Amino acid sequence: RSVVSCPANCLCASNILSCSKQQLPNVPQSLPSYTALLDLSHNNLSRLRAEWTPTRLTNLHSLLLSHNHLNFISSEAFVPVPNLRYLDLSSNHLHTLDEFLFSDLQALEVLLLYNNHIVVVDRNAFEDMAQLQKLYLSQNQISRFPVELIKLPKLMLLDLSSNKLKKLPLTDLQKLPAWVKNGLYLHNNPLECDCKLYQLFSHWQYRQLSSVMDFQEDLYCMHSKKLHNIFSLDFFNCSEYKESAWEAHLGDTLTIRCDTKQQGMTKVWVSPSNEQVLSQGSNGSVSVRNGDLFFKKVQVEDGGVYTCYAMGETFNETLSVELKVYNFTLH
Amino acid sequence: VVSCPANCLCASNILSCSKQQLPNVPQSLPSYTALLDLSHNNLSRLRAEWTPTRLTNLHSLLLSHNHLNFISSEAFVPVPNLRYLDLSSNHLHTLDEFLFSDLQALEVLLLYNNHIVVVDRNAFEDMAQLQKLYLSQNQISRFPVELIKDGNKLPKLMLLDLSSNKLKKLPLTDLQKLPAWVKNGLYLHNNPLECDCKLYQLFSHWQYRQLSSVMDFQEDLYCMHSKKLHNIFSLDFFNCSEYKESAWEAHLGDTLTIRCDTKQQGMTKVWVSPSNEQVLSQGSNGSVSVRNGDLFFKKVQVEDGGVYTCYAMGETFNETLSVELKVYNFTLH
Ligand SMILES: *[C@@H]1O[C@H](CO)[C@@H](O[C@@H]2O[C@H](CO)[C@@H](O[C@@H]3O[C@H](CO)[C@@H](O)[C@H](O)[C@@H]3O)[C@H](O)[C@H]2NC(C)=O)[C@H](O)[C@H]1NC(C)=O
Ligand SMILES: *[C@@H]1O[C@H](CO)[C@@H](O[C@@H]2O[C@H](CO)[C@@H](O[C@@H]3O[C@H](CO)[C@@H](O)[C@H](O)[C@@H]3O)[C@H](O)[C@H]2NC(C)=O)[C@H](O)[C@H]1NC(C)=O
Repeated sequence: RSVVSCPANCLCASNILSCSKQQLPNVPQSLPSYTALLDLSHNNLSRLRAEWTPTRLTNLHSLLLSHNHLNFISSEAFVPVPNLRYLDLSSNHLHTLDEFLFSDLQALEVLLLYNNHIVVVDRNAFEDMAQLQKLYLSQNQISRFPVELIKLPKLMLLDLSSNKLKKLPLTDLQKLPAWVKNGLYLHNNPLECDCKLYQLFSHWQYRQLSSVMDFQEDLYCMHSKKLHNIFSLDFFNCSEYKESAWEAHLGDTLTIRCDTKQQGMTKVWVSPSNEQVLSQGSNGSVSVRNGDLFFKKVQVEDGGVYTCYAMGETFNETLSVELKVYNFTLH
Repeated sequence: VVSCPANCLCASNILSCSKQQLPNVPQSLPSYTALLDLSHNNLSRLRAEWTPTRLTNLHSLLLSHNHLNFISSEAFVPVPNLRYLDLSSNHLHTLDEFLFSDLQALEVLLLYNNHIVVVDRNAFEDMAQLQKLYLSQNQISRFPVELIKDGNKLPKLMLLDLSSNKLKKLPLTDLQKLPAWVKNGLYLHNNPLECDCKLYQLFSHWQYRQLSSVMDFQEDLYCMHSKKLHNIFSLDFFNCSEYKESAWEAHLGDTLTIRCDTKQQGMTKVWVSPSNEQVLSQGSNGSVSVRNGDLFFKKVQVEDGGVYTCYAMGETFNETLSVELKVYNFTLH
């Protein structure tokens, strides 16, 4: 009749436990160690306690806890689930993400935290999360941009839409790889209206980043109250947006990235002499490392426009960078 | 922050539209949608035009806990790049031919806890990427051997959950021939299987191999003969012979391939010879070569006899598999 290992209030489909919409105030007892996906959504959990599971769950890859009343998560809550890849904590009552809260989840690739009551995000909430690619933080009350996350090595989607962001670290945002910008969602926030902000988003629009293209109508700033679509604002003394032009001193060591929109594309660099920059030796001058331009000791004769021809499955990109070599220092 | 359809929460590329007792799918679904959650609603039909838009960015479609009793033969035309589809806990009664054939990138299909009585092999035709199919808690009485039998198999299917159905008979000779990586995810527990010794011998082997399909569910692997339930692993007590290993016998000059029959794909295989030397190579007179990850004898010699060991190395576990070769000093042709 019933599966012996199946906890109360669950439908057990081999390694899937469907325990949703069961009015549960606590996690079912005696969860089996073979569990791969635990769906506890639409319940009435308020605390994810230390020892919510006395056993393992070394096989657990997905934990779904959305639509509960979670307002507390133990500092020990993720010790039992080391191999977790996907965690849905959306639609809960979470308010503050303490230091080291998710730091045990070193295999996690997706974290959903949208539609909570989050007012504070600690600088160390996500420390050690090396595998994390997507972090959804929409529909909260976050007012401090989590600058530490972009100053998470694999993070390629950071959704901070529908929050209380006003001030942005624009210089940090400018230096971000285009593959991160592509998934950095800042729509539906009372951002400060500013020429530099227009310039940031206008660049992203030129590059056709999804973050802008998908949400153009929702990209707001706010000036003395009011709220305006950023692209509706014509700023005085505000230039179009600057082409990419590294400046170096004679003798510098320097790496220049091919700033593609998406990872894993095929990159070929062509020098200003119209020669292919080769990956080969450890001698000088210019070479390609990892897919970036590398100059061991920049010379006057280096410099000019280098072009990276990048090829993907769905699109290509042609990105130019001007190296300007200065024969003097101004300090 | 809309573009957001009426009864949905839109979090960039995620639409969460669950538990709103919707009788139809929200209108004007945005093309940027990556995951669409319409679970715990009142949908009864997934019609040809559930989405006029076309959701080429959709990878997950969650439709569990609805009242779905009908899916259009064109329902999956708009979601060509779908990887994960949950149709569990619905009222689905038949799996019509070619029903999922538009889902050529689908990796996981959940159909557990429905009213499915009969599985048509053609419902899953051309699903080249389908890795996991969950069909537990239905009323299935015939084992769909065509899903996994060499000839017309789904090539990447590595988990087939048929637990908690109405299975009485299995195609045991067909199941024995399967690679252990398929057997490892073939779940047959909590079915009224007829007790017989061939049944015991199959599961006895799987148990010795520590396949998850057995190790995780030993207590739910039961059989009926007669109207009383027995645990399959009690059949040794009833005088059934244990699992019989294991030849292998060759004649001089034979050409022979021996698989390292590991329970997970993608493991590194290292073969060692009866003389305790690594096999190696692919030249290859003649006389131990390793090809793909298989032991290969182009022309068996009497010196080639003995026990060969395959050490298989994976991320989470390792296996050691031994095969004994016996060589006759003559050839019958
Ligand atoms: C979801 O779980 C919570 C936590 O148990 C439930 O909240 C609790 O609801 C009960 C009413 O069912 C409240 O009981 C009352 O408590 C006060 C003292 O606090 C007492 O004076 C009353 O006589 C009464 O017994 C309880 O306060 C409340 N606890 C909390 C922390 O809010 C909730 O009902 C559960 N929801 C469902 C619908 O399953
Ligand atoms: C969403 O789907 C659920 C399906 O369960 C609907 O709930 C069901 O609603 C019907 C009424 O439409 C309820 O039936 C009633 O039963 C009583 C007593 O026998 C009878 O006097 C009424 O005339 C009617 O037949 C039924 O109890 C209820 N089922 C459950 C499980 O709660 C719900 O109506 C649907 N929502 C929408 C918005 O369509």
